[PDB]
Amino acid sequence: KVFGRCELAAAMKRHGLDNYRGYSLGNWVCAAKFESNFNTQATNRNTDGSTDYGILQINSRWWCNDGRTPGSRNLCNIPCSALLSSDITASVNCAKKIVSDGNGMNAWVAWRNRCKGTDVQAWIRGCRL
Ligand SMILES: [Cl-]
Ligand SMILES: [Cl-]
Ligand SMILES: [Cl-]
Ligand SMILES: [Cl-]
Ligand SMILES: [Cl-]
Ligand SMILES: [Cl-]
Ligand SMILES: [Cl-]
Ligand SMILES: [Cl-]
Ligand SMILES: [Cl-]
Ligand SMILES: [Cl-]
Ligand SMILES: [Cl-]
Ligand code: NA
Ligand code: NA
Repeated sequence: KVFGRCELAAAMKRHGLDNYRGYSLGNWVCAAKFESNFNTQATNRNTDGSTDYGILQINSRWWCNDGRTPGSRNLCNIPCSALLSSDITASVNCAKKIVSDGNGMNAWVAWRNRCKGTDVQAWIRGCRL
């Protein structure tokens, strides 16, 4: 599924990401835009041979099992394919674990490089939330 911007904002708010560990909703929408272009089916291979899955590009090195990432962990206890669902529940719940892991949203390289230090409230401007 390709979400609309405000559609995703609303779904992420429903699931309690608004100010989760202090990150306002615009941070999460910004991260999704640059990670997946709001497309749940996005996959991208990393240089280390791991793959990133779904709307928030969650990586198989640490977080999900895709059966082809040697020496990897599965800390969200989920098949990676479940992160491609039109239902974002598994992605959000896993993202909550990642962002609590010590480095905040800096875990998402696209957030650090494209969202951090910018006016992220722009990403939810005009949305009825
Ligand atoms: Cl929308
Ligand atoms: Cl957009
Ligand atoms: Cl914030
Ligand atoms: Cl915001
Ligand atoms: Cl790729
Ligand atoms: Cl497997
Ligand atoms: Cl694996
Ligand atoms: Cl393969
Ligand atoms: Cl594990
Ligand atoms: Cl959803
Ligand atoms: Cl933090
Ligand atoms: Na990416
Ligand atoms: Na894994």
